[PDB]
Amino acid sequence: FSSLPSYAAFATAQEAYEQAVANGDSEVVLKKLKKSLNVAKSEFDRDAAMQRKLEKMADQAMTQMYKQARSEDKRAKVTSAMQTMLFTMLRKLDNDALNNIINNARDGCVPLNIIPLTTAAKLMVVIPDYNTYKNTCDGTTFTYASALWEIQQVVDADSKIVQLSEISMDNSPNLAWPLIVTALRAN
Amino acid sequence: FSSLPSYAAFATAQEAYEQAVANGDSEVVLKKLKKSLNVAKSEFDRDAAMQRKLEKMADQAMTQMYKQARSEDKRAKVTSAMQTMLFTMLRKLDNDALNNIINNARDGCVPLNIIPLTTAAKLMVVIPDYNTYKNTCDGTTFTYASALWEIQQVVDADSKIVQLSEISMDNSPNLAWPLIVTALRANSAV
Amino acid sequence: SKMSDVKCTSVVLLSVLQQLRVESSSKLWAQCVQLHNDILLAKDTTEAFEKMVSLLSVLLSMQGAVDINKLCEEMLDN
Amino acid sequence: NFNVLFSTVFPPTSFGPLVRKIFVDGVPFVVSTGYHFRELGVVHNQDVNLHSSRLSFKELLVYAADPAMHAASGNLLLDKRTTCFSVAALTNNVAFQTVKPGNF
RNA sequence: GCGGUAGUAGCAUGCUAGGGAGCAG
RNA sequence: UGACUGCUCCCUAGCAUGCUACUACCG
Repeated sequence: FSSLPSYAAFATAQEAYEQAVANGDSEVVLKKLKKSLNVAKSEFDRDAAMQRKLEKMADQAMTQMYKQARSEDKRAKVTSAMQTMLFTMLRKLDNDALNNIINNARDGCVPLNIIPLTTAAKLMVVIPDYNTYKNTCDGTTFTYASALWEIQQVVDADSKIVQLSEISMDNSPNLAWPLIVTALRAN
Repeated sequence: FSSLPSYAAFATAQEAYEQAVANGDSEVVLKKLKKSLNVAKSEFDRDAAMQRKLEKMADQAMTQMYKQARSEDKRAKVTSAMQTMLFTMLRKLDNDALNNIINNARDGCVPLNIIPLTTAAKLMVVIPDYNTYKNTCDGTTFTYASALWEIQQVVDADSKIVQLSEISMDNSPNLAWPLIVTALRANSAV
Repeated sequence: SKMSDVKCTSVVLLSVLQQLRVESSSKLWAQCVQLHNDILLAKDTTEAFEKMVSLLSVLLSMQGAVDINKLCEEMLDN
Repeated sequence: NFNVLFSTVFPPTSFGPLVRKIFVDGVPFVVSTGYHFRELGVVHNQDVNLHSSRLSFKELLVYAADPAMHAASGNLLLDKRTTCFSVAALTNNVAFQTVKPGNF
């Protein structure tokens, strides 16, 4: 704390008294010098701690306000944060069935109900283009979620039944394409 | 802190004493200066301390009385709210059936569990599944508590209207099953 | 380490599903809660994975909901 | 000990608070002025006034905590989810409450 | 020459009051 | 929508006590 007038006064008094004492002198001069020195020393010493307490208190207050602002900010982005985190962990898991269904949904082939686990029960998906049908459906079997399923019904956007033999490269582009395959889980 | 009653005397004595010191007079005037200034500062000390104590005492008293006033205001508003709630719920007592069953008592006292059982106008039934449904409220009118009730509305756990034509054995697994049935007292109260 | 990862992922997935107002459909919410509670009690790491597939199918079969493709182009899921 | 054994014969709708009608500035109320315990028998209140002027704060507090008015100003309820005795429903809807998962 | 008293500053000790959090039945 | 107890840690404010220090009064 060397930026206060009290420090300047105390330093000048210290220098004057020290020089006078080192020069050598009587008792009355020493007494007068110390009576004029100690008041300035106390004046300096009070502020020397008051300033420190003020500075640390200000630092703590700024810390607390930063923490409050950050918490208020954080509690307002939870949906996006959670979605990003979930997909990061889904990457890190690295499973074949999960990767299969995520890529299928990313290209457009999403399911319509909860995927069953038993050797029975119906599953319905939507196939929006011929390329997805070429990749997944070949023959009369269906490969989805790293499993095997058996096609039993095909329905178009007009809800008319389409037989499996109908679908072909050039024979397809005269149809309502968002097909709906309903299959059951092969053993 | 600058216009205290003793401030004038203290400052005037200090100024006069320091002028005498600056006059370069003998040591007796210096001793008188020192004594007078010492006693002046000593008397200024308590005048500067007691006032500061008193101000803080007064501030504490003001704060306490303000919070007391706020507490009284809150009490008044909660009293008004409770009175309003009681007088609002009073207006649905059906004061003819209640009077009819009160007068039959031999001294005016009746169990509380039989007041809704004999004077209520509406009945609500919660049904877990279809097997329980077909044994309790099958059809459009059923009997319970020695009275006849007729159905008025049926909703599901999601609070959406459900028609009785689709509450069947085949269509049972397609409903949010905690069904709620509402009926009215027939021939009696509503 | 392959089991705690799937349990944490299941917790995050259930939180994401709850954020999308799924508990406004009692049957779907009951099924999701059952699956989530069953995953956390698993002991072997095959049943947990099939239940995880079943639970993720619920989120995937909601068209508007989220953007699978944007959330896959942010140096995220492949 | 004897009351516990003997109370299993009598109907279960005759137990609980006993209510009656009192008048406050000419309007009728319904308040509880006793109890019928399965163990302690019949108990009657000692300070009950039928006709009274406008009531104070503690009387409001006492009358707002009694289940008598709430039960008497509600609908009948028959709940088949549980086997415990049911009294009344305070609203026209049934509330379903869920529990959310944790944060990671 | 020693002690007493009156303010002022720093430090330590135990309570009361307010706020935030953790565990257990 | 958030019960009754018990224990512990952290931060601030006040009170009481003690230690040291600086001036001043008194003998």
